[PDB]
Amino acid sequence: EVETFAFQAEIAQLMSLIINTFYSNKEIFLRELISNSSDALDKIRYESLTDPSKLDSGKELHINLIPNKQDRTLTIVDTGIGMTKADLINNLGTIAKSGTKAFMEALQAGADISMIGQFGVGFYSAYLVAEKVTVITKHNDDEQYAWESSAGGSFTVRTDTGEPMGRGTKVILHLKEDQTEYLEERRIKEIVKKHSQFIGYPITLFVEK
Ligand SMILES: CC(C)c1cc(-c2n[nH]c(=O)n2-c2ccc3c(ccn3C)c2)c(O)cc1O
Repeated sequence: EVETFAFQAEIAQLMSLIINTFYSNKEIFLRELISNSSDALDKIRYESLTDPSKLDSGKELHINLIPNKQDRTLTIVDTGIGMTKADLINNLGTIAKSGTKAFMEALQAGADISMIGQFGVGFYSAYLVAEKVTVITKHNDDEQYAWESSAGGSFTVRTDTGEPMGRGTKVILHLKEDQTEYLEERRIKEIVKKHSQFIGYPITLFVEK
């Protein structure tokens, strides 16, 4: 059972601009996703302070990076708070808590898209490098769900029949054919060192066999 949704107009416009831009500094997508993971880890850590049982679904707070040359995918996995079905639809489908309109105004005025995270929409920088993004998520209070979009104005959500996660979020970037450099461990390592060295949660790069 698959449900289809439309992006809010402003989000569709943002995705269109990102998807199509010749913006060369594409490596920033990774720090944005890592930053989101860190934020979600902050969220579960915070809740756990007053309700320890929230970590029954897993005590480890970490971020894993998983390149897959065979599938041409780069996966970012965290054990953060995850998202309920409602959270998932709202966070990805709407302006939600972000400064999306101010960002679009700033872009029109010639701002650098590296500022995207400052406007609370860093996730969409994934489309600099990905033709399709899948987001699998598990929150303590809901089932495991899979969100996906290849842009073009719509996304889908379905209950995930994949491998169960205890709790957290997995972002699967289905890379553009010209963007396979982000499957190279040496490339990933350097991007993490440049832009994510002061994230306090452990970030582990899984080197391909
Ligand atoms: C949005 C992307 C897909 C994403 C989300 C979560 C997630 N799991 N539980 C959460 O609350 N978040 C989260 C974190 C940050 C966010 C939002 C919304 C706006 N910002 C800035 C949501 C994640 O762990 C990794 C990710 O890449």
